[PDB]
Amino acid sequence: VYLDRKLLTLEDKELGSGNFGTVKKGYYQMKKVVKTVAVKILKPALKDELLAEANVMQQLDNPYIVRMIGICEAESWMLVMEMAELGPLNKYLQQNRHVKDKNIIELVHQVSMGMKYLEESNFVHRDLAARNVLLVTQHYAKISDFGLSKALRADENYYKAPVKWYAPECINYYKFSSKSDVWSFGVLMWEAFSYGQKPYRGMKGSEVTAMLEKGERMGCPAGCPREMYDLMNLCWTYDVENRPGFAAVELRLRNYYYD
Ligand SMILES: Cc1nn(-c2ccnc(Nc3ccc4c(c3)c(Cl)c(C)n4C)n2)cc1CN1CC(O)C1
Repeated sequence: VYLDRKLLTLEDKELGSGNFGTVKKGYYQMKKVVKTVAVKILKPALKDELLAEANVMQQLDNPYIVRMIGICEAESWMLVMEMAELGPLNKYLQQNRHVKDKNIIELVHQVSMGMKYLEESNFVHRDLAARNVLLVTQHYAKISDFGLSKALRADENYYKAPVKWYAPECINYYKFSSKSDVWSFGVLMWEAFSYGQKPYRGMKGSEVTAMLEKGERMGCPAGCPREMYDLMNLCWTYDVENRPGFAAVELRLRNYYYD
């Protein structure tokens, strides 16, 4: 959990940047072989979110969730994770048109299995999007970025407190469930089959909220398998209670994939 800083080496250069700061390729020395890692460096509000983020990742063990090596307190605080070489799913699918829909069907199904696991563990992601999926190989996808994630209380199915990936009940009533993540996964799927395209192009959050309360949804992407588009619309059920959970979505994706 707490790593030695002399057994970790970084690059000078980063991979990307947000508000938290930089993400960097690095090399952690293990019992005897080195392992290639992605390290989230921090440029005490922000410090506390990181230790929370690592806390979520600590309790999660699934092949489709990014794996955490540990935390390193040195210089700046550092979250050290298993490296997923190909990186984000959107910038990739942007830069790789040739990727056949069967590949994308496989890739988003791995996510749904990942999210199914998360639902069963009663954790809410609250940030599920193409950008926050990473690729180990072209046929191995993992869910990343648990910075906004929450462990649900044993006695409730929602946390009470990015608008384009958010379920309507998240906007109006501030409630975040696995069902609201199912909505996000809907948008994630749209992005995937649109090859990394931004959802609701050139619309402000309130225009998106307007459209949805009219019972309108995003149009089917160019060349998207038809059954997969029906799934996006079911994922985007306005009513929380008739919207499917992740087991239900994972089932369809599996069934249609071997078809
Ligand atoms: C919390 C976190 N973990 N993590 C990460 C973990 C394991 N491997 C990798 N490998 C990896 C590999 C390549 C990457 C990137 C990341 C990024 Cl970021 C970019 C822009 N490229 C090109 N990255 C990346 C993040 C932050 N980003 C929010 C999403 O856009 C990803």
